[PDB]
Amino acid sequence: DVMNRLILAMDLMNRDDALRVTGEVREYIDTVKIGYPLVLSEGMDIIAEFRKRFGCRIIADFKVADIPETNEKICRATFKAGADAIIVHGFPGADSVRACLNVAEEMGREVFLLTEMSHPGAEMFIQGAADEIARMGVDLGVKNYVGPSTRPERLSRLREIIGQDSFLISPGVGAQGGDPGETLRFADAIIVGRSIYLADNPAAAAAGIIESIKDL
Amino acid sequence: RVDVMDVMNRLILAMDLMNRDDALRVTGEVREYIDTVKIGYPLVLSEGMDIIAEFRKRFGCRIIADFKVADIPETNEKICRATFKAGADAIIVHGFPGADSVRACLNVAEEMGREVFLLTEMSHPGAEMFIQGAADEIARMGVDLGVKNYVGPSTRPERLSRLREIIGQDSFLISPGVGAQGGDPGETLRFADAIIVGRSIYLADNPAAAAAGIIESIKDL
Ligand SMILES: O=C1CCN([C@@H]2O[C@H](COP(=O)(O)O)[C@@H](O)[C@H]2O)C(=O)N1
Ligand SMILES: O=C1CCN([C@@H]2O[C@H](COP(=O)(O)O)[C@@H](O)[C@H]2O)C(=O)N1
Repeated sequence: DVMNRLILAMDLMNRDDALRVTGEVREYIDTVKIGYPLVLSEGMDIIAEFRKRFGCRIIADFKVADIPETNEKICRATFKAGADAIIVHGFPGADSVRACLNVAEEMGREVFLLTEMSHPGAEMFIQGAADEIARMGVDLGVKNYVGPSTRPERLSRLREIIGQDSFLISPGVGAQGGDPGETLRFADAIIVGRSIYLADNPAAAAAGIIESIKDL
Repeated sequence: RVDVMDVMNRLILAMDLMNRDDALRVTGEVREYIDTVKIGYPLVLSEGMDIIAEFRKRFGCRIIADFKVADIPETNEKICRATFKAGADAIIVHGFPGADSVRACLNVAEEMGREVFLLTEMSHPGAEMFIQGAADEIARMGVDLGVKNYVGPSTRPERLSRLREIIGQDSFLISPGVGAQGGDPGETLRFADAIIVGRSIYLADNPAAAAAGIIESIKDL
């Protein structure tokens, strides 16, 4: 359940800068996506400090993409550190995804499957496998997916493959060129980074996104 | 080649033990046999990125951060910069996300005077689903991008042979999957400049013995 269907992609690599901008929009968002830029620079503990400070949900955007054995250790360390869910790459195959799924089940946490990416290079290899990956996710029982806001038509095919009962979130809104509303037509929530945290006033920017989405 | 950074004994230790003391102890025990250590997320996420500078100072070993960077260009650059800032000598990047994603890593590597290793084909079974079908092209893309260091699968020597003929004799190839995953040090080293070995060594009763034994079976070839 994402407040305002808006998730913040906190990719500032500065703890102060990060905590500060995440406080300037906490009233608008209650779900934060934390990735390696911040975790590698400030440590895995930044996750508990984010929870303690903002009492927000944490999605670790780690794009796990290793062999099953290692994917298990990465997920375990990520959940131990307190992440509510972790985003996993599907291109490595079914056994690699099933590894994070097992650890998510064992620790009562969630796995989000990244099927298609939002950037241009994504066309070379990812795009053509996107559907088979989303399908693999269905066979595996994955209920949470991540799809490209930059390609509304693709984001739409993804939603018809995963079904209406699946939770779908989508990055690539704003900076990369995606439109909130058009994205929210198929996705449950949008992920927005630079458009908020690189803004003179993140509080406003965020608000502005919600104001053009209340009409939804 | 010779215009590349070699690895002592063609053996790279994959240190994936998840706690500082055991990692430091096991690595110290085999330090005599290797001079390149591959540190991944299992260790870094449990003990912090400072662990990279500590291994580097303590052992005088070169560090390869096996982070498999696989994000968009903008984020890949921040990940590589943080990794190099942490002191790593190289970083392993996935190729499946495309050329623009690899170039972002390469820009920061050459900017900071570090290396990038491109992961073309993976070594687990699931790697046959979508990565194997794109591997030759990912390798071709890396050669075109200027990539000189690659990572290929020990578990599939015929596939590793194809990689080597795609990247040529001057490129540097390292390969995982030897031991716990079933790969043999011999066949692999016919194509790869060096093997990456984790569990066969760090979970052995006696790590030093395990490492010396491998280096021996390699010695004759
Ligand atoms: O397909 C993907 C992979 C995940 N992401 C992640 O979503 C976030 C987007 O931030 P921006 O809104 O500034 O583009 C960023 O953390 C990025 O790494 C993608 O943008 N696209
Ligand atoms: O294709 C790949 C990706 C990198 N790796 C990495 O190589 C290391 C192998 O350790 P083992 O030797 O115990 O299998 C481990 O850290 C693993 O994550 C692969 O094994 N295969």
